[PDB]
Amino acid sequence: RFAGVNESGAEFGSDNIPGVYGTDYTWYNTTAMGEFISQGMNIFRLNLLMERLVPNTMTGPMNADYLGNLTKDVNYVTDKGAYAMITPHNYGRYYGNIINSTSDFEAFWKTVAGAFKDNDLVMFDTNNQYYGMAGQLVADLNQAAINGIRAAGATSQYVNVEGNSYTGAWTWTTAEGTDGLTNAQTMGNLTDPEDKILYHMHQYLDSDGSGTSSTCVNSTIGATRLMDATAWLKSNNKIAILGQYAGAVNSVCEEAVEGMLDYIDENSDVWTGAIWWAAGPWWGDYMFSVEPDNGPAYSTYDPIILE
Amino acid sequence: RFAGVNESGAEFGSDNIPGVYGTDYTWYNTTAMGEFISQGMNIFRLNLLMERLVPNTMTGPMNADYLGNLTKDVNYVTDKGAYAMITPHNYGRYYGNIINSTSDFEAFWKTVAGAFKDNDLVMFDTNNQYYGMAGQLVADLNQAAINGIRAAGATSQYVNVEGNSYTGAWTWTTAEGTDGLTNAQTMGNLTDPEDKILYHMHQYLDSDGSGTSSTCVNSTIGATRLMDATAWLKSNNKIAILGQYAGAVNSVCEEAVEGMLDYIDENSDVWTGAIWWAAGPWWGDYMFSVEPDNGPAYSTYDPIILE
Amino acid sequence: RFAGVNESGAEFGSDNIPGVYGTDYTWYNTTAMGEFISQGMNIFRLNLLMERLVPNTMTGPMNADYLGNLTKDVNYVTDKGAYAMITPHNYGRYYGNIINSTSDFEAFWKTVAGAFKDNDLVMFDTNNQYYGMAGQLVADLNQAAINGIRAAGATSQYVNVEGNSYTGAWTWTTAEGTDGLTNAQTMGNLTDPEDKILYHMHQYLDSDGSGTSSTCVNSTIGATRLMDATAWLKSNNKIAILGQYAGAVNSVCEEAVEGMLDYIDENSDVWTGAIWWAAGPWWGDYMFSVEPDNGPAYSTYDPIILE
Amino acid sequence: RFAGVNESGAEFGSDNIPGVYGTDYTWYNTTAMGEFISQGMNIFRLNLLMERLVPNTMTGPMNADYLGNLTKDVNYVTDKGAYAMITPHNYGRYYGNIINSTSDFEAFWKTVAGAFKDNDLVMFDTNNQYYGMAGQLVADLNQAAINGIRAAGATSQYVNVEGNSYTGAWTWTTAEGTDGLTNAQTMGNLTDPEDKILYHMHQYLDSDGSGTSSTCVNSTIGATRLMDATAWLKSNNKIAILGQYAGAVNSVCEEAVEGMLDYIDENSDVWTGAIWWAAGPWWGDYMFSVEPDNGPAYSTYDPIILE
Ligand SMILES: OC[C@H]1O[C@@H](O[C@H]2[C@H](O)[C@@H](O)[C@H](O[C@H]3[C@H](O)[C@@H](O)[C@H](O[C@H]4[C@H](O)[C@@H](O)[C@H](O)O[C@@H]4CO)O[C@@H]3CO)O[C@@H]2CO)[C@H](O)[C@@H](O)[C@@H]1O
Ligand SMILES: OC[C@H]1O[C@@H](O[C@H]2[C@H](O)[C@@H](O)[C@H](O[C@H]3[C@H](O)[C@@H](O)[C@H](O[C@H]4[C@H](O)[C@@H](O)[C@H](O)O[C@@H]4CO)O[C@@H]3CO)O[C@@H]2CO)[C@H](O)[C@@H](O)[C@@H]1O
Ligand SMILES: OC[C@H]1O[C@@H](O[C@H]2[C@H](O)[C@@H](O)[C@H](O[C@H]3[C@H](O)[C@@H](O)[C@H](O[C@H]4[C@H](O)[C@@H](O)[C@H](O)O[C@@H]4CO)O[C@@H]3CO)O[C@@H]2CO)[C@H](O)[C@@H](O)[C@@H]1O
Ligand SMILES: OC[C@H]1O[C@@H](O[C@H]2[C@H](O)[C@@H](O)[C@H](O[C@H]3[C@H](O)[C@@H](O)[C@H](O[C@H]4[C@H](O)[C@@H](O)[C@H](O)O[C@@H]4CO)O[C@@H]3CO)O[C@@H]2CO)[C@H](O)[C@@H](O)[C@@H]1O
Ligand SMILES: OC[C@H]1O[C@@H](O[C@H]2[C@H](O)[C@@H](O)[C@H](O[C@H]3[C@H](O)[C@@H](O)[C@H](O[C@H]4[C@H](O)[C@@H](O)[C@H](O)O[C@@H]4CO)O[C@@H]3CO)O[C@@H]2CO)[C@H](O)[C@@H](O)[C@@H]1O
Ligand SMILES: OC[C@H]1O[C@@H](O[C@H]2[C@H](O)[C@@H](O)[C@H](O[C@H]3[C@H](O)[C@@H](O)[C@H](O[C@H]4[C@H](O)[C@@H](O)[C@H](O)O[C@@H]4CO)O[C@@H]3CO)O[C@@H]2CO)[C@H](O)[C@@H](O)[C@@H]1O
Ligand SMILES: *[C@@H]1O[C@H](CO)[C@@H](O)[C@H](O)[C@H]1NC(C)=O
Ligand SMILES: *[C@@H]1O[C@H](CO)[C@@H](O)[C@H](O)[C@H]1NC(C)=O
Ligand SMILES: *[C@@H]1O[C@H](CO)[C@@H](O)[C@H](O)[C@H]1NC(C)=O
Ligand SMILES: *[C@@H]1O[C@H](CO)[C@@H](O)[C@H](O)[C@H]1NC(C)=O
Ligand SMILES: *[C@@H]1O[C@H](CO)[C@@H](O)[C@H](O)[C@H]1NC(C)=O
Ligand SMILES: *[C@@H]1O[C@H](CO)[C@@H](O)[C@H](O)[C@H]1NC(C)=O
Ligand SMILES: *[C@@H]1O[C@H](CO)[C@@H](O)[C@H](O)[C@H]1NC(C)=O
Ligand SMILES: *[C@@H]1O[C@H](CO)[C@@H](O)[C@H](O)[C@H]1NC(C)=O
Ligand SMILES: *[C@@H]1O[C@H](CO)[C@@H](O)[C@H](O)[C@H]1NC(C)=O
Ligand SMILES: *[C@@H]1O[C@H](CO)[C@@H](O)[C@H](O)[C@H]1NC(C)=O
Ligand SMILES: *[C@@H]1O[C@H](CO)[C@@H](O)[C@H](O)[C@H]1NC(C)=O
Ligand SMILES: *[C@@H]1O[C@H](CO)[C@@H](O)[C@H](O)[C@H]1NC(C)=O
Ligand SMILES: *[C@@H]1O[C@H](CO)[C@@H](O)[C@H](O)[C@H]1NC(C)=O
Ligand SMILES: *[C@@H]1O[C@H](CO)[C@@H](O)[C@H](O)[C@H]1NC(C)=O
Ligand SMILES: *[C@@H]1O[C@H](CO)[C@@H](O)[C@H](O)[C@H]1NC(C)=O
Ligand SMILES: *[C@@H]1O[C@H](CO)[C@@H](O)[C@H](O)[C@H]1NC(C)=O
Ligand SMILES: *[C@@H]1O[C@H](CO)[C@@H](O)[C@H](O)[C@H]1NC(C)=O
Repeated sequence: RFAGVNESGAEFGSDNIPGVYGTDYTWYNTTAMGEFISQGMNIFRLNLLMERLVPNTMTGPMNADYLGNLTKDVNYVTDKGAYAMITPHNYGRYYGNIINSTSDFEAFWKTVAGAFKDNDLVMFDTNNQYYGMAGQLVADLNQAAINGIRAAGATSQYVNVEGNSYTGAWTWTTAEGTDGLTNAQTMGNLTDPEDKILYHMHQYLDSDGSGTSSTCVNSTIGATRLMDATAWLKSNNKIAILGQYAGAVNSVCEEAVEGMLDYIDENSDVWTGAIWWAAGPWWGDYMFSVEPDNGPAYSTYDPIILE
Repeated sequence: RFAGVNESGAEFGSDNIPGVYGTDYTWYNTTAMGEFISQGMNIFRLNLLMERLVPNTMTGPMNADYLGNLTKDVNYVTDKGAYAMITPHNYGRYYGNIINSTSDFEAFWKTVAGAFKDNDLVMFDTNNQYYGMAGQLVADLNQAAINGIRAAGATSQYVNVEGNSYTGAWTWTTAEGTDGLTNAQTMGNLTDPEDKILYHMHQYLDSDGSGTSSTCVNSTIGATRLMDATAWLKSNNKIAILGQYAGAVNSVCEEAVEGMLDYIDENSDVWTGAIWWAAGPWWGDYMFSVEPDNGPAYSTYDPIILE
Repeated sequence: RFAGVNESGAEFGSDNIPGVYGTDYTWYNTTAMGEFISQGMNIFRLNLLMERLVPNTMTGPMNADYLGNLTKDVNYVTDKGAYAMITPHNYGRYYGNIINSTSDFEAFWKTVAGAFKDNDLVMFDTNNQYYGMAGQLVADLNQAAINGIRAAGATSQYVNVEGNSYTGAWTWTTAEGTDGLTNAQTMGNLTDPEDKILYHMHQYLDSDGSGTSSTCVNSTIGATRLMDATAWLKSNNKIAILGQYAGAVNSVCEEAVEGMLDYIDENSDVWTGAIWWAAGPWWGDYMFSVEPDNGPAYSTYDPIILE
Repeated sequence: RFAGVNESGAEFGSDNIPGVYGTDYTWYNTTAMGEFISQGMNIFRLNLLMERLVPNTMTGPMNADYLGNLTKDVNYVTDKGAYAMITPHNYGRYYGNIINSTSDFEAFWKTVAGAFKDNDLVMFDTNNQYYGMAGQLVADLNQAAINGIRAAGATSQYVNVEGNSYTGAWTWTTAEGTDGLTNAQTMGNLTDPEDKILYHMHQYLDSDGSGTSSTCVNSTIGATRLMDATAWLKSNNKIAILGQYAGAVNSVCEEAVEGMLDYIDENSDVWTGAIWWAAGPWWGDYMFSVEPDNGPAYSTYDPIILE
């Protein structure tokens, strides 16, 4: 049901907060996004920075200029019938410190979700790639995000919940948090009064699953890396989405990507779709970029994403 | 919609204030302007000096002789259906000092607009090429100019707003004022009770975009230099006009001018036209002069402007 | 709302079709209308002949020279913000024959309106002073004209609809067509998808209301002749304009004219204004000419029109 | 050389004849006129209505109360050495109807001039601003007034004679009466056995010379608008006074008024002075009121009148 791209740029220059628009970060190219929608993609994951959207304190007001831009780009996507996922690209951290106030995190999500409560083509993504924290805390932070989003009256939207350890699909049942707990051990019991939780997992294809290398391990590394997570999803009657994945321009990465997408299809009772990492107007010759006018990966993987 | 020429001559000799009409400065050749109007040009940017139009203090009265000459040239253009844009050619400075009193600047513009409030073919250009100031001040000055012009009851006219750093298109998003701010971040904020703001940018084709050299960088320098500004104008839902541009009599410059005007036409949702620099009766063999009886550039670029 | 003058002269020499410009007919003195607009008049009823605008057959093309002059005068007026009413001074006849083809009449008006569809200060005036026909036919012709005007895409302009029997206000409810039917019986049912129908009546002040004698019956003859139509307009929720009226230069006429305009003022809920008959450059010493440079009625009635 | 103001107020509320003193009209503030006199002004044009001084028929007796008040104000002015102009503010009409009986007009003026025959500081002003009449009849009425004034034995007073078309100076040789004759063609053969005829013209400075707009055409409009009349006065060996003129309180009007007053000085061989319109006690905020305590024009133009 979901096939699309990440939009990355509004979280750029994370070293400069708030940073300057047009120098440190940018918002997304709606012309490109419209082309993607015309070709048939129906989801765009819009990445942003917590500290730019709500400066200083998570319980604070929203910056008007940053929120309007977020809203402009969101409306463009949803006005044309595609889903817009709102993703604070913060790794579970605020101003560089692990978010450990669930009360504060809930307040932040009530604030944000309030701004989009009536848009049923919006999705909320609680935080991009929690890492290096207690497994229990990561679960509690997802739950606090759900609480805040629903408390704001946003009841039609799916909430993407992300695991610890960069929410990696291949390590769902193995990677351990600072408390010794895995994602499989802590993420299952999340509850939602609207029962629209989407488990949100990421999967890269190089040795360490980081996406640093342009070398994919082998032609089947993708599908085989989703198997453990797939079993867990079925076992616990959950559904999921692959929020980030990519491979470089070579024949082994291409096959591995095609195979992993084929697998999501054969297991589409638990997998709902996949979102490429990534699009955006400031990527230059980034090896994973599918931005249309200059993304080096566009010509190869645009057709594959369309299936 | 708009295609025409600058008229420059009444701002000449700006080291002599008030100077002597006929010796330091002159007004414009209406016979040549009528010829241009017959060929089909429909805008004339009439340059002048703030200090000659309102001497001593910019809250003061208008010099009758200078204002009378200005009105005569304006009425000649507008009686024949072409636009006449009134351009204080002052770089954001009055008697050589940066204009830092937005109150005073609003009063100047209420004074001037008052003299043309019922001519709906008049354009108001807040000031030619602000440079070397704060970006916020330049924006605030443009705003104070809009406020003054409307307060005078001049409600039908477009107000041309010019940015800092010589309002260059190619640097709209990168060049910084004395406060590190760029035109992009500061100039969007402007509002107009009559929603008739026209962003007014200039584009030269030599290496430093100063128009000093007869050599244009290459055959595609114009179009490629309008791209950044064009993105900004679409993203921010604004419209603009290229108020100054030129190239010299050689094949590379000529091809460069053609390419940038073709680009303007392709992107005519945001670009409304372009005004050549320049015409006028005292240019002699100035490389960029398209004055009909005299201008080395007339035979080459007059046809190109007409399209 | 509307206060102005007829312009008469392009329909002169009705006995010579096509006739010769400058011999049989003329167009209007823009300098004269410019003065009227300075004074505050905001409507000019521009009279012409259908046969000179659309020669030979009502379905045909327009005559370019006659159309060119009409658009010149129209544009001069509307460019200064006044309304220009376009009026075929044809009495319901075409080449002297009563117009029976509602199909051709609609085609004629679609052609004419097309040339002015985007000028939202034009008004269309279906035909001057129908007379000697069936009441129902006059209504049908007015409806056909409305249909054609709207079908040409002229949706912003008022359509002035004129009744039978010289569209006299004083006989609106009494004078019968050749079918025994009055204007009040037949003109109520006119429809317009833009809801911009302006009922267009005329009122002279001599015994037989023909406006051919300089004697006005008495000092209140004007307002009293309007009361029957005023009641019909209120009872039928229509609005109207007095497209022609005149008194001669004498005290009883002057008083009678003021009293009627005063009446129109007090009944402005249904009377939108009044248009004097007439201005124009070829009237000489016509009893009713308010042409400034030589109209005998100017000094008396110019101030009265302005209120 | 005469320099002073109009007194206007006893002619107010001209729609109520006789009207009620203190409700419809008033007489003048002698204390304010004494002030004007001590500053050096030496002429006061006292406006009234024929019908309130001589009711019912022009051959009738005077109204004691209205005459008594006129006599009070006249005597206050002349007892301090200043001239008092007696001016019926009637536009050549009696009870609203144009005066056709030169016999009655002469009788009216004989009656009025008798009440003042020995006061050699009074002037008589045959009627204010004839308009819309035959030029020959306006001349005949001025002669009849002269004839009646002298027949009364009032042989020392100047008789101010006013032309047709609002006795406008700028139209003296161009505006035609209903008989096709101008003031220049008809006003030149008036005779006086005492040879004290003063030609009495009016000049406002707005576009249509109506004196009803606060905008003056330009800084020289007053002087240029008097030159046709000056050449006529010089060539026909007549002398004149400008019995009404005014500008609003704005820089253009101020210069126009000043320049016209210098023109009169430079042409004092034919122009004897100028009377401002206007002073008086019920003007309130009238744009031309030079009434001391109340008049918005007093501060600016009081000094200008005094020279
Ligand atoms: O491009 C015109 C614009 O550029 C501005 O400078 C840009 C640099 O051109 C650009 O290289 C840089 O982009 C960085 C970005 O800052 C990082 O935040 C981002 O980090 C990526 C990371 O590299 C990926 O591996 C990971 O997967 O994702 C994160 C993002 O979530 O990497 C990119 C690309 O290397 O950003 C600069 C601005 O911050 C100029 O300043 C401006 O003037 C120009 O107009
Ligand atoms: O996914 C995109 C995300 O990646 C981040 O990079 C992460 C990888 O996501 C993550 O998988 C990787 O995990 C490493 C881990 O750090 C090592 O400690 C562990 O080492 C294993 C070893 O492989 C075993 O052989 C040995 O027996 O045990 C040790 C552990 O005891 O290996 C895993 C992967 O195999 O770490 C990466 C970062 O270091 C990026 O940083 C981020 O930017 C991307 O968005
Ligand atoms: O022409 C007869 C007239 O000449 C007067 O002297 C003239 C010079 O002849 C004329 O060259 C000179 O023109 C200068 C002008 O002073 C500068 O202000 C102007 O600056 C230009 C600049 O050169 C351009 O590169 C830039 O794009 O624009 C600015 C203007 O905005 O440059 C011109 C040409 O170099 O002006 C003199 C008067 O000021 C005589 O005095 C007189 O007697 C003669 O009748
Ligand atoms: O446009 C008509 C107007 O031009 C004026 O001439 C201006 C140019 O318009 C302006 O673009 C140019 O700007 C220079 C700037 O001063 C330099 O500091 C800068 O140098 C860059 C360098 O290129 C980079 O490599 C490095 O990073 O440092 C700096 C960036 O910080 O380069 C630009 C060149 O584009 O300056 C000209 C002179 O002021 C005319 O003066 C005026 O008369 C014309 O009307
Ligand atoms: O002779 C000079 C000039 O005249 C042109 O024709 C003029 C007529 O001179 C002028 O009287 C006439 O004014 C008409 C107007 O056209 C009608 O719209 C209006 O209709 C009358 C109708 O004529 C009467 O018979 C009838 O009873 O009623 C209506 C009004 O209720 O009446 C006015 C006058 O009252 O306009 C003509 C031009 O349109 C000649 O064409 C030209 O050649 C001559 O040089
Ligand atoms: O003040 C107390 C008094 O007021 C009476 O009401 C007065 C109004 O106060 C007064 O403003 C109004 O004045 C009119 C006057 O009626 C008109 O006749 C006169 O016409 C002017 C015209 O405005 C000029 O444009 C033209 O040039 O000249 C003529 C004059 O010749 O205009 C003035 C102002 O518009 O008159 C009212 C009375 O008639 C009260 O009724 C009374 O009770 C109060 O005590
Ligand atoms: C925006 O996307 C369109 C469509 O791919 C592309 O043509 C255009 O160049 C992009 N704009 C920028 C500024 O990158
Ligand atoms: C986007 O951000 C810029 C800079 O902060 C701001 O000026 C602009 O108004 C924003 N856009 C919207 C739609 O708010
Ligand atoms: C969370 O971080 C706080 C700092 O805000 C610190 O006291 C401690 O590490 C944690 N406290 C709680 C209550 O979780
Ligand atoms: C691909 O690599 C993974 C991880 O090393 C391994 O489990 C899998 O068997 C490999 N597949 C093939 C076909 O070599
Ligand atoms: C004015 O322009 C005309 C037409 O281009 C030209 O012939 C004439 O020489 C010019 N006059 C001057 C003084 O430059
Ligand atoms: C233009 O200025 C000159 C120099 O003072 C002056 O003589 C001339 O009158 C002015 N022209 C107009 C139309 O005012
Ligand atoms: C404007 O500039 C002058 C110096 O150039 C400075 O003294 C003054 O305080 C400034 N005004 C403001 C409001 O900053
Ligand atoms: C921005 O614009 C608003 C309204 O146009 C104005 O009140 C404000 O002072 C401006 N300032 C900045 C920094 O944008
Ligand atoms: C022209 O020069 C500019 C600046 O050096 C460059 O960006 C552009 O690519 C050049 N165009 C061509 C066709 O080489
Ligand atoms: C045109 O109108 C002007 C303004 O009233 C007038 O002065 C002029 O005489 C008219 N021209 C003709 C040819 O009637
Ligand atoms: C007006 O009509 C005359 C006669 O045909 C023609 O010469 C002239 O070009 C016309 N004017 C316009 C503006 O079409
Ligand atoms: C129009 O009216 C009737 C149709 O009912 C017909 O007899 C008459 O001849 C027609 N006349 C013209 C001029 O069309
Ligand atoms: C004016 O004349 C009309 C028609 O004869 C008449 O109905 C009306 O009563 C007259 N008015 C007066 C006041 O006699
Ligand atoms: C009469 O004039 C005097 C002197 O200007 C002034 O003080 C007083 O208010 C005036 N009275 C009236 C009723 O206008
Ligand atoms: C002025 O008129 C009033 C009202 O009729 C009257 O009472 C008063 O006596 C008159 N004044 C003089 C001096 O006659
Ligand atoms: C006299 O007044 C009558 C109105 O009763 C008018 O018709 C006439 O024109 C006037 N005088 C002359 C000489 O015509
Ligand atoms: C002032 O206006 C008059 C009338 O339009 C005109 O004749 C005269 O030339 C104008 N004066 C100036 C200096 O423009």
